[PDB]
Amino acid sequence: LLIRKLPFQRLVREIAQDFKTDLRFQSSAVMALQEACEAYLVGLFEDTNLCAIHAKRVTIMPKDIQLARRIRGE
Amino acid sequence: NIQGITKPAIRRLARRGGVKRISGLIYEETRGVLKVFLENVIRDAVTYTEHAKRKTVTAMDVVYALKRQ
Amino acid sequence: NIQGITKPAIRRLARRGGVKRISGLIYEETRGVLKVFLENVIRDAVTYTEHAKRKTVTAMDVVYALKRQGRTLYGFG
Amino acid sequence: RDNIQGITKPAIRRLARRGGVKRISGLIYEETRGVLKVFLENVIRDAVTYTEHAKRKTVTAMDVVYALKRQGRTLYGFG
Amino acid sequence: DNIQGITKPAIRRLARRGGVKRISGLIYEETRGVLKVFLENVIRDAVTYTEHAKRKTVTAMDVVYALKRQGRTLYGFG
Amino acid sequence: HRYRPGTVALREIRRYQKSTELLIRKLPFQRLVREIAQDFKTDLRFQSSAVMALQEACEAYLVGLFEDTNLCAIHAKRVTIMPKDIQLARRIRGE
Amino acid sequence: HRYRPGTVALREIRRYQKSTELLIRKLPFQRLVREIAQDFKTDLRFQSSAVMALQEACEAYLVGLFEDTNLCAIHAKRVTIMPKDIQLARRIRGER
Amino acid sequence: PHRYRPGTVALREIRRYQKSTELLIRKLPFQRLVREIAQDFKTDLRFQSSAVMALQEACEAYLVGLFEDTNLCAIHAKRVTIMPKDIQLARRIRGER
Amino acid sequence: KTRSSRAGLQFPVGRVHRLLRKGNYSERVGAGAPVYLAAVLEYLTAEILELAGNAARDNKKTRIIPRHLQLAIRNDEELNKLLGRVTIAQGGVLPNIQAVLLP
Amino acid sequence: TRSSRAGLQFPVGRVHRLLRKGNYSERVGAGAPVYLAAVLEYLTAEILELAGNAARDNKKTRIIPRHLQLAIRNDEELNKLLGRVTIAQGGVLPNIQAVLLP
Amino acid sequence: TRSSRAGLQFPVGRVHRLLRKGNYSERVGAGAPVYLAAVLEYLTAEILELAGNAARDNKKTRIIPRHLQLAIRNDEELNKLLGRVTIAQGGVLPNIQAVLLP
Amino acid sequence: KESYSIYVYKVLKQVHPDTGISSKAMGIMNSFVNDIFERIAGEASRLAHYNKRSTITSREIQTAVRLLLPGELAKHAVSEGTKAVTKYTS
Amino acid sequence: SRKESYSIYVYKVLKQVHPDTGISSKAMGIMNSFVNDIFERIAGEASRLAHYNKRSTITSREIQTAVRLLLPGELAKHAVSEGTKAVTKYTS
Amino acid sequence: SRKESYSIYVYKVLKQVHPDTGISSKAMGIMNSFVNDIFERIAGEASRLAHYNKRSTITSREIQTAVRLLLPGELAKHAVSEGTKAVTKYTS
DNA sequence: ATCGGATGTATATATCTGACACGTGCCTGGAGACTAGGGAGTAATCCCCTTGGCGGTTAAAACGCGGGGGACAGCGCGTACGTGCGTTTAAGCGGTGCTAGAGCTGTCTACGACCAATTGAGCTCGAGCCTGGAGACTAGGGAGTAATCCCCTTGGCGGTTAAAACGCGGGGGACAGCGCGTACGTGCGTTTAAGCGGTGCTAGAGCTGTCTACGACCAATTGAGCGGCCTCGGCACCGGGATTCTCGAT
DNA sequence: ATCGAGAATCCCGGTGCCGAGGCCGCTCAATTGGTCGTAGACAGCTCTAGCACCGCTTAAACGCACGTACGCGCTGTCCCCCGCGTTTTAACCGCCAAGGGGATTACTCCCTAGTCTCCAGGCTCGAGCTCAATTGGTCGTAGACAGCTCTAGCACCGCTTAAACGCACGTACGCGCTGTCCCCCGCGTTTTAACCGCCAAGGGGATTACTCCCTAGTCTCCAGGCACGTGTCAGATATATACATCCGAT
Repeated sequence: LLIRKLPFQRLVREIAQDFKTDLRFQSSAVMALQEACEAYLVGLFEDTNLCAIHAKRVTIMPKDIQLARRIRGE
Repeated sequence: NIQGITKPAIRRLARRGGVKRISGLIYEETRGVLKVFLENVIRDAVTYTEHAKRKTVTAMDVVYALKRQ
Repeated sequence: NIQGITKPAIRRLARRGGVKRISGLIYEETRGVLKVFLENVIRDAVTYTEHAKRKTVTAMDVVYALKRQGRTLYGFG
Repeated sequence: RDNIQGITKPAIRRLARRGGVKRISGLIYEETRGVLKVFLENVIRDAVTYTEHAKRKTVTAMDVVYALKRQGRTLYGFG
Repeated sequence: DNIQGITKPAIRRLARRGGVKRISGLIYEETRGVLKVFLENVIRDAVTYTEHAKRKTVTAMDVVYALKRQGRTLYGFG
Repeated sequence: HRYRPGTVALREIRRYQKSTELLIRKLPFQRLVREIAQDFKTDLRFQSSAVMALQEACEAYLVGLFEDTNLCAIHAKRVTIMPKDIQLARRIRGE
Repeated sequence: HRYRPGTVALREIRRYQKSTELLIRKLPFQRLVREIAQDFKTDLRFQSSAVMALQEACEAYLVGLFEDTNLCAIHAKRVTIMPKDIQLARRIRGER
Repeated sequence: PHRYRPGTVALREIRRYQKSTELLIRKLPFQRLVREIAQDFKTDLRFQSSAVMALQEACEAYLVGLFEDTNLCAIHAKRVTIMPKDIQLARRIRGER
Repeated sequence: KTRSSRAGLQFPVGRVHRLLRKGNYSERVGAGAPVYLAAVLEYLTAEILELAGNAARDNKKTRIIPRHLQLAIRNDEELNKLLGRVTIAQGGVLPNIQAVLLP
Repeated sequence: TRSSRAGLQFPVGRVHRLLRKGNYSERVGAGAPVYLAAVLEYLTAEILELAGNAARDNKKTRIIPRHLQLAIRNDEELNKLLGRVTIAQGGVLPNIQAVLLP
Repeated sequence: TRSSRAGLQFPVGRVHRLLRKGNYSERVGAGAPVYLAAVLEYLTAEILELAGNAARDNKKTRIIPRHLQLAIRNDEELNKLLGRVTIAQGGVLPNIQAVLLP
Repeated sequence: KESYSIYVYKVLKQVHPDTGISSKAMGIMNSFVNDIFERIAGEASRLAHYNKRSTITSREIQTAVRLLLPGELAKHAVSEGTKAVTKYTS
Repeated sequence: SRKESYSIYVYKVLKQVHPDTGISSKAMGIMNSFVNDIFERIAGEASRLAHYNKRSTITSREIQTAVRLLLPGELAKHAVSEGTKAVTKYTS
Repeated sequence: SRKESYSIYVYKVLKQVHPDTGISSKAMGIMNSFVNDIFERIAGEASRLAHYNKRSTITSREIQTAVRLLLPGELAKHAVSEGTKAVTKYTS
């Protein structure tokens, strides 16, 4: 896994706190969220790279990410 | 808390994705995208948790959230 | 006398058993099976008659033979 | 709890082998377990009845032998 | 060779509806291939449903289910 | 007019499964019973109801055996009972 | 008189984006559908609305694909869609 | 590497277990099963050891015979694999169902 | 006053007692045993006659005949179990055609 | 009718029957078809509201599929709900990229 | 002893007592336990004979349940008499259906 | 020659006042009662013997009923036996 | 030959929201397809929810939760409000 | 604690038929089980015969008929032979 | 197919020991005479009656058989399943050791069941009439079996609009080249990741208990759907106004 | 880039008129009111699992500069290639025309649910007797009750074979076609099962007599049962021989 555990945990609790109070978390739930986020980001970066090469570039720029996400339907 | 997802972590994810060079503006965009994804998934997870009348998000809630999107 | 159990009779028994089509070879085979059954029951039935020093096999003798052979018969007591 | 699962797949395979079975469908195993449970239930019910009639708290070998004899599966040597 | 019935002006018109202003000569053959692939995948699924129903006429509903299971929901032929 | 093979057979099944009369002729059955009895003890006579009891028992046995035979036939994806079906039924019954 | 390259194209774009009529010829599409189905099962028949459904679905799919293709072309600072645009669109959609 | 063809080892195992007499179900798991089932009839019951061995002998004898009958039903259908439909047919003819 | 009346039964408690005494079952028979036995026999008779009567009513007959008894017994799982090895004379069989045999 | 008791226009009884016969679960609560019908009614009302607005904008008194396409795609949440949906005879939104103009 | 008078090994007196206390009849004739003891002795001798034969075939000097099972099941009439009987630790007869062999 | 005919008829009149019974059916009912009598009495005898008891009591009858009768038939029969013994004792 | 649809109920809702506006057969057909689609989505998610929680009954709670997963934001909030109001009047 | 069994008689028969052969405890238990089982079968059938014939006495005749009913074929003939010889020797 | 050769099991085989038969010793309880008493199986004998048999009569199942149409035992082919490894935990088993509790045997004492007449009713059997099943019989519906018709599916044969495809020239694609500002690797100072213990506490999961809310089932019903019909919204036609990109002019 | 002219296309107004939109008659089926058995659903009470949370430690990980060369973006030319209009061509569309398996229908026969007599079929009243209550004891079976001691249960520790889990993979299950058998369906000949009825007598069923044979009670001694001490036969271990399987070839 490529993201540090503790900042991810804190981010997850922060985001969750704005939907429902007093939540606790199972360890495996946070690890599940981390595998899912990292897999999603890796796939998005793959698509972004394809968009960058399409524009005769080798550097991914924000419009590449935004195009990938638009075609994905996000 | 969003600032805890550091620049080298995003670099490491991009490296696994085959990216060789990364514009400086990429990092913030990536963080925003990540936040959106997380919001959606966690929203579903917590929705499942509430139906079961639990206070602990379980691994199965998360798996179900991923399945349903 | 075994040939007196005619072909249409065996067909009728099979119909009551729910059989729709019948191979030609069933009939002799069925008679043999029937003969064996009868022999066994009658062998036992006559034995009961002999214990009572009688010469007439009664309905009760047959009912007792069938019951003790696990084939209990109702209504003829 | 869930003790029927202690009748393992290789054990059922062994029993089928002794019965002369060379190949066994995957669905046999669960099916066999159900059948076995019913059999055991039927025997044990009768066995426990005998124990209760005798005002005992220990199921004896004779209770089981008698139960088997009653249902029609006499077992020799345990009386 | 019915794929050739998807004519050059038809593909141009479709591209116009898509907002495309200029079209390389090689686009058209490529488009035909893509379209053909799509049809196979949809029709295959459609025929499976027909075969499951032991029917000999592919209905609109068979197609609606094929599209649904392909994530391309089409409204109005139910 | 001609009914197709199988329709009349099923019709006969419904007819005879609906009703209850004995299905073997009395007199040939009686001759068979007396013949078999003669090989065990000489000079035997029979009560009428004894022969009726024996016939009820034989026909009940055969109907049940034919039911099992039919189950064996359907098991082999056939609809025609064959001697091997009878032999399977009797072997599994313990005869 | 002569309009410059692109003006009439834009007029056609506005025209089609205003109307709703189907854009593939009915009969050649019908022949295509019957041919493809026949290479799966011989002697098939078709209800009329089944063929019309396939045609509506095909045109909707192609127009959407052409939308995404156009965005991919513009991303590369082009205005002309190219095979690599179609392949990128289908790769990102997850069809290829 | 050496590899036996499908069936050769099956036949060897058949010969092995019909040659011998040892019990084929594990003692302790069967014991737990017996106690569970009995407890679902009367709580706090005890068992003599020989009672559990008797129950196990009965179950294994019943199952071996049942598998013999399933095998005969399977061979009748020109198959070599016994299937649930074989068990239900065998038990129907036995009069258990 | 008869024992059946005191026990609320129709079956003859005294007669059942005599048949137990003379059936060579045990040297002695308790007073409650024939009451219980008569009660069990009466229960089973009432259930069997109930079902057979129902079958008779479906057939628009006012008298129960053996056919109705066969339908009643074989169509009830527990009665069929009790009489698994019993032949009811002139009973016939249950209507049953294997699905594979139908057109 | 249950629809009248609940103040709805969509058929609660019919929705109940469809839940029963769609093989979704063995049992169905009394409130479930009411809730589903109410949600269905709201979404129907919202799409028809937007389509009517579009129809009047086009000086048409009759809503046609084109108005449905405009209504759905010009509303972010309806467009999200029907992101993978084709409205037959709907067309597309008028839209020309700024870079394409002279 | 009555066993000696009858030339038997099985206990006539014991069989008579068990018949008296088994509630089989009010009275028991003098010949009945002799006959019964003789039949039991004969059947014991036949089973032990066959089991001994099997034991010697296996080059064993002690009869164990396996030999009893072989003896009973390999004799058609004994197998019939004990058709519904399980011999503990008896195993089964070696027997493979011809269609399964290669 | 004894039979249960009058008691079977009384039960029939209890459950179906306007229903009769054929001679053959009555014979079948007699066969039924004798069969179940023999089965239950024999099993009760074995229960008493098995336990070295010289008395057949209602408890042996009840246990035999539990062994012979299936499920609901067994439960209802036991209920009827207990009710009958309680009514008889007082 | 009786084929049921939601057409008349859709028309009553239409008359509620736009009294002098009608609807074409094609557009009404689109509405019917729409209603069946959303029906399937909500009922299916509710079935999965009940299975997930080892419940054999779909209640208004499963319907409500399914609506929250499937509908976006304010659309979901308004639909939930309508459903809850409808259920409380029905229960009374 | 006195428990009677047929063990010594089974062993004597074994020594008659196989002078140099022994028997395991399990096998001896099987022999005791066997003798008790066959005893029960024969005595019960003889009791039934006596009842059937309205006789209050079980005689060698009831035993003989039970043996003929219960034992198959040649086994029955030999058992009857052994019993008759034993009864005639006893009577003298 | 049978023949070499190799593996790879089993089968018998000398070698050795401990635990299950085996012969031993001693006790008591149970088979044995035996005597006598009480009682059921045997033996004519008698009536009649049920089942052989006769024997003639008759009509309904059985038989033989020819025809035809529907399973049958292959025969081949697809693919998917169970099996047989080889590997890594789960736990079965024996080792030991406890540790009660319920069979178990023996004691005592009120009670319950078997009788022995002794009575009084429930029941079985014979006439005495009767009354609703069985059979002869009839219209309703099922049944196959064609077999005339709806819905498509090809084929003819034209207007006709739209495709083809050419020529053109107008203009992005795109190539190269160059200038820039910006990530990258790297090295160093720092900070919190991880993570090791280490605590204290809610609630997920579980175990008992009860009840509402639901299938589901019957009995009355009215809302919707289908068809039929009326009606104008729009829909293309045509003519007029505008507008909208296009070219001369700076 | 911006001024004017301008023409070709679009927009729009206004209009004949037609086809789906809208609305009613009739039905009838799906809907719903009322009832009940039920249990799944909810609710209530325990606990110890796992997590909220922290006090310290280190140390890879991360934040922050150095510079720095590199891809990213602008910019001039080229080209080649693709839209625009013209003219040409031909398949598309209308429709028109008919035909062919599909088709549900109706068009014919044979049962089945339902009707109309005629009884045999139990149903009812009186005589009867064998059998079911009664009670006062007896004696013995059996239900409390006291100890004991074995044995069922429970826990802990190796450990070792077994079981649970990937990974090929070829064998078999299953399926479709099928040439052929052979099994069923009517017909119509012919017994032969079934009926009426009559007679006889062998044996069954009951009646009474009676005589041998079963039981029970007492004392015994002696065979059988509880242990008991002790080999040696079966279980355990390397040895080894042969007996199947299985891969390259007759």
